[PDB]
Amino acid sequence: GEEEYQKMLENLREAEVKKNA
Repeated sequence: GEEEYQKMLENLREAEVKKNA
């Protein structure tokens, strides 16, 4: 669960970067 949440978080907070990408 923790692993699934972390690996998903690295992509969630990154999902915002799409604009700045």
